[PDB]
Amino acid sequence: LIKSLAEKEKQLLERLEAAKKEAEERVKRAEAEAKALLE
Amino acid sequence: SKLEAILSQEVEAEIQALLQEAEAKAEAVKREAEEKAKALLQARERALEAQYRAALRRAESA
Amino acid sequence: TRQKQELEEELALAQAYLEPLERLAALAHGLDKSPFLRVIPFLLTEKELPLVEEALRKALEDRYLLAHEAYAGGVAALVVVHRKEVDQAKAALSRAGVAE
Repeated sequence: LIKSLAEKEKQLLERLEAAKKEAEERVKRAEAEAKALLE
Repeated sequence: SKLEAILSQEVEAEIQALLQEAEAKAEAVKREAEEKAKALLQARERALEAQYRAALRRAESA
Repeated sequence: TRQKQELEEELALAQAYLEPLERLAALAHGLDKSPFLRVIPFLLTEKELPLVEEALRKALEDRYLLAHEAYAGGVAALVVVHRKEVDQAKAALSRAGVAE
């Protein structure tokens, strides 16, 4: 109940971490694309 | 908590929209950088053909 | 004299809510500063928990984690649902009679 706020907001924040690393992969791969274009 | 699970569906909605926006912005990047490779390729080609035309005209007139 | 008056009032206010804050903090092991749900605390009277649980039924129904654990001088009714809906529910519970 309050333990539930612990034990499931932890996996909300896990989902935040997944979304953040996904955004990181999108950014760096798009810039690698542009680098291949200019080369 | 049920409203914590509703907070989780709001977070998953944000994850869905954030991956959509991530692919949207990366798509715009790869798009505009390719089309600027395009039109720039073409400018290079017409310039170096025009320079060889200058070679043509000027050497033949000389 | 100022230090004595300040330390005496501080020790009085500390002894007034020492064990209640500790029990509420032990109950606060799952939302300390979580940015999704507020923590309506109410160190209230004896177990008239259904009178505020009517307003909790007016709140998030299968939710609003709300119980009163210990420190039997006052039932520390802790409720937690959200931020804004919990503000509205705290207004409704204070209309039913509640204090933070």
